[PDB]
Amino acid sequence: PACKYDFATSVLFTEAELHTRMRGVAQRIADDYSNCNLKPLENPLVIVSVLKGSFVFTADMVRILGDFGVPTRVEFLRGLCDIRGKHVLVLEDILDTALTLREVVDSLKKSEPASIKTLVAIDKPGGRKIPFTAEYVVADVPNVFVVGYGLDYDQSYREVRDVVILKPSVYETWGKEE
Amino acid sequence: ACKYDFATSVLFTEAELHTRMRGVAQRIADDYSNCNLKPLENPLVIVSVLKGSFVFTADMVRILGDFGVPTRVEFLLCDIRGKHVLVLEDILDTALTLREVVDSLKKSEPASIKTLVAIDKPGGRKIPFTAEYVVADVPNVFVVGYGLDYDQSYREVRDVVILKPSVYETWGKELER
Ligand SMILES: Nc1nc2c(ncn2C[C@@H](COCP(=O)(O)O)OC[C@@H](O)P(=O)(O)O)c(=O)[nH]1
Ligand SMILES: Nc1nc2c(ncn2C[C@@H](COCP(=O)(O)O)OC[C@@H](O)P(=O)(O)O)c(=O)[nH]1
Repeated sequence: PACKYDFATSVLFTEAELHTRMRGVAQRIADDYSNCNLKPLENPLVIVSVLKGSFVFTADMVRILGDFGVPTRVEFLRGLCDIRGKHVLVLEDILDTALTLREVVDSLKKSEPASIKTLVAIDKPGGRKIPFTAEYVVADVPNVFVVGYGLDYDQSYREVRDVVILKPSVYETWGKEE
Repeated sequence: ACKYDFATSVLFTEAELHTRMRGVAQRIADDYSNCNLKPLENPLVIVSVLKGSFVFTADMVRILGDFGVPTRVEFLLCDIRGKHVLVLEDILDTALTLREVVDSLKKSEPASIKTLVAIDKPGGRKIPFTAEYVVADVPNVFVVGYGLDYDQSYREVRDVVILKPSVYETWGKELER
């Protein structure tokens, strides 16, 4: 068969596949935090959106979370104010070397929250520079460079609804920054 | 009878918004047809203003993609000189925010500037300002949902709703002793 995008070698996860998984994740999150007594305004779940591309994943997840009765409050680190004593769920579009999430988590602990967990959309477990495990993972991809669903190559292809493998010909031809 | 114990009524549903956003996307595609927009090289620079516009931005760029409009996003810049700029904002009221942003972006000499808002409140203007693209209009009422908040809450509400007056009153919890 052939690929749908002329800039991609293959499609790893469609928008439908992602959303389907995100409901399963949201179900578990709804169960885990059911004993935290989460309420809008009073005690909402503080969603920390790390990296610029995570705005697509964050926008979809919080609405799916809202369907499962989980009140949220967003902060963007693309912050560390008024999180003390509250629950913090760090959201990130992708995870491999785990260097980004590690520093953020260790930085949020300084403000001393009620709890802190991480939720990623795409996890590349074979890319770790340090040991790290996200409490919630939507999907796993091998060590290949992907774009779409917020993930970019030089600020492009974020708006792609599917997580696809970027063609090698694309990011070598665009190697013109010189 | 809307399914919201914290809202009195639903002004626009998620389905209604998306339907309108496709219609806007069709016009945006037609208008920027002579701009030669391509990924990487010359994409349409989306400038998302306000914190709660991330929901509207996330959906719109994907809908813009469906209609063949390549985009890159910046959140509120440099590297916009000579490039077409579309400024997105979740809501438009007094138009004090967009007026400042648009005028500030003009200093960087872009190819063109237009504005796209999801919810326009024409009767809330403190200064005159007209957006090129408007998804929906609402009268002078305070709304939440689709990125719009009340004290950082209710952004995750899929629909644009009017909060029940009991919400602010119960949230009158002034236990600051
Ligand atoms: N598109 C894409 N990006 C990747 C991929 N692998 C790593 N990255 C970079 C990532 C680093 O974060 C992970 P980590 O190493 O910190 O764990 O940062 C994203 C920034 O480009 P953004 O646009 O600001 O979000 C990948 O396969 N695809
Ligand atoms: N929820 C809600 N907010 C409104 C409404 N009218 C104005 N605002 C504030 C807006 C100001 O922008 C318009 P303007 O006066 O600049 O034209 O800014 C929003 C940031 O507070 P956010 O939470 O980061 O999105 C409304 O009906 N509902």
